[PDB]
Amino acid sequence: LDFIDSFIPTEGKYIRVMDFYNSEYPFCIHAPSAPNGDIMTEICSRENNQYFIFFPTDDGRVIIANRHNGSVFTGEATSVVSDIYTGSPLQFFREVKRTMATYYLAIQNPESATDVRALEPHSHELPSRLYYTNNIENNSNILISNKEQIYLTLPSLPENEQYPKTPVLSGIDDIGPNQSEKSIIGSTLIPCIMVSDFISLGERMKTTPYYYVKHTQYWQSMWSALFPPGSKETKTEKSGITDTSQISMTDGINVSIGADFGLRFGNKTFGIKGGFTYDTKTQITNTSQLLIETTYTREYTNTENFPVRYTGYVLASEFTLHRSDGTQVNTIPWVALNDNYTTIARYPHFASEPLLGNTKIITD
Amino acid sequence: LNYNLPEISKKFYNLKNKYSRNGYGLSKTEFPSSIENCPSNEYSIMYDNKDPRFLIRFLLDDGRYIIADRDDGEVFDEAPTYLDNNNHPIISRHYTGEERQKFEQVGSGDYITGEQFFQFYTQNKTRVLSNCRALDSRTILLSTAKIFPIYPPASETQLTAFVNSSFYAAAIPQLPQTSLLENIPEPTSLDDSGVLPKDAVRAVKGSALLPCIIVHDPNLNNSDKMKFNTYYLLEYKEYWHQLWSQIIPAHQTVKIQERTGISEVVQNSMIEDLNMYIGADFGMLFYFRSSGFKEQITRGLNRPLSQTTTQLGERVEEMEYYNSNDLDVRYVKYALAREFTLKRVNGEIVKNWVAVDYRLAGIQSYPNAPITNPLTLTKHTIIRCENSYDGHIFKTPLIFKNGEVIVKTNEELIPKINQ
Ligand code: NA
Repeated sequence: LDFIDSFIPTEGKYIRVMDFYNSEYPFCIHAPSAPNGDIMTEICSRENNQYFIFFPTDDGRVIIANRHNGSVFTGEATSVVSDIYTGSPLQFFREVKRTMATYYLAIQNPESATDVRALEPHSHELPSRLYYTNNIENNSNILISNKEQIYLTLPSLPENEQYPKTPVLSGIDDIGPNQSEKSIIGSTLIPCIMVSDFISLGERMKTTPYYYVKHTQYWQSMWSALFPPGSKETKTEKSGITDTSQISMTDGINVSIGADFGLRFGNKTFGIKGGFTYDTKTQITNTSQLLIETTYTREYTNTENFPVRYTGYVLASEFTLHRSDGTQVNTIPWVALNDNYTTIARYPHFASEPLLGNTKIITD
Repeated sequence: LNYNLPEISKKFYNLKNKYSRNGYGLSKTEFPSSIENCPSNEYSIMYDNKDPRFLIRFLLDDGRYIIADRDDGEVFDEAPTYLDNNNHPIISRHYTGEERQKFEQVGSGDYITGEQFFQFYTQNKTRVLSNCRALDSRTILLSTAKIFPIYPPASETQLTAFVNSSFYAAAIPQLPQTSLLENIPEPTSLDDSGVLPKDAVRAVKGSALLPCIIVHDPNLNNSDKMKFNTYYLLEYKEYWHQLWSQIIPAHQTVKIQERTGISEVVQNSMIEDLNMYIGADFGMLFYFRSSGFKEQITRGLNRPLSQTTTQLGERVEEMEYYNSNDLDVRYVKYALAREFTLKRVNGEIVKNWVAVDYRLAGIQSYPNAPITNPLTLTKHTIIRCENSYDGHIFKTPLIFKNGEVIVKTNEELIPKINQ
């Protein structure tokens, strides 16, 4: 076969078992079975408590979740504990490679980006908590090695398509399709700990540690009519996103849509907003105002001297949340209509574009 | 492909005041300020209804913007000096990447009726950019800590409201199509030395758009650079870089030196031109000038941020190989080369930087398989290397099957790893 893949294993996503390099006895880093508790070094036991997945974020830092219950590394006063992910600054760690095989885990004070400490045990012969230390240079007691490395099988992501094409009418009586053909703009991977689902966190970690969000666009029909020559007709058009839809997406993937059609990221997903927007070809909002649903009335005039069939389309963006098996999670549509991008399908095709009149907002 | 730049990062917009009745906005006028306690000079950002500025907003990783001018290539800067009522003047200045040159854009207003505007904030929204005193008079732009809530509406807020007007397009190069890496080139005879790096088939794996303010291109003035090369193209490519090519006699063991990595000279060159360089893990490292864009750049390049502070250097290793065949065999070894090319909008190549990745390598031969038996690595010694990020050698003997890519981290090493 004629192509060579240059992807190197360690630069991907995988499950790992961790132990300290200087440790002679077979101790492994061990997460508590309970959702909350102290991170400890225990005898290596091949249990899910000792299998961890590092979720990479925008700035290189990682979120360290265990394979048992999905709780993550949480930095406290003097030691590291296991707890539920909330997007707290104390749950972001940096993997610093001193050598090709050894590394240490660093956490920086949210109060000062200068105060950075590394994780270190107080014993190699006994079970120990993971304490902080400021002595980093030439200190090998903080060095961690990977006992095991199990590579994940990510779900197949769809190929990106170009922007959706405006529907073409077949005749005068053809109102056209209610929707055009859906085009996939992009898709992005999201850690299971940042989404809502009926599957437990522990089970997600084992079977679908990564979900993915799909971004598709298409033209949505608003109205269609046969315009008499010289006729002026008033049409109702909608734009934005419904309250139900906003709430569903916000609870679903911890993302909302701003009034500038940019994405608002909550505490959970704020750390991956750069990768999220890049993969989905979207933008981060610059306003604090949320997108809402608006109903317009626009006047359209057929300037032609013959009957012309017109159908108004508005550009729609839909987001869907999927599991690793491709199943869609959300049962409520996450759709936003943008009236800045509208197109008027017409028959006959050579007919001119309708003359836009006055626009009024419906206050129901 | 798509680098996913915002619309305002692709245009030099004329910034008008929202509430001005006489078409006042940000200007490059040479006339001084007409307001009493609003002194101007040569560095001042002016406000006038004539000689408009056309400004682009380069997007930083954290969402804030660099505001650069199309004509002189300088950027907006918040001066530390104090004016009346303890306000900072906004001045024109060469790009440095300091915090004083970063601005946060905040949109507000009636988005539904298209009556929205935007402001510029600094220092975690503790200061807002504002006209000095006037709405419809020639004055200066400044930073003030006097921020009013939008409700109830304050008149002073109108001095801060901006909208987008006319624009020029920023010069943006097209992104190349990605391609697949070929198989390791086979020799066709005993006299075939194989494929040299200058003739090797490149595969495009990534590309990034670099703002011209972080690129050092001494062949152009800052005006031409900003206007004709607003974004430079940095493409990432891969090819098979030959390490050596030699005929190995039957049943003989030969010493062969393998030189990989990257020289300090090349590292310094990339640092000087782009404030970027290669880490020992072959990930990207950045210095102050371009550090603000490192996340966007790496996502485009499809090369990761480095997780080490150790700089990649030259790697000289001595290997001993044994030919287990009853005949002389032409052997040639290639390693994975990671190539970065800086191009202008027109396509002209500015400079090339190559790192040779010893971790991915393979060997081909003539006569090929199944006529001949695979070459065997019997001894491995690191001769010269200025860092100990990777002081590991292969556990010998190791067989290099023709065409097979040996991944160093997937083999047994000395000292032992992953165990
Ligand atoms: Na006076």
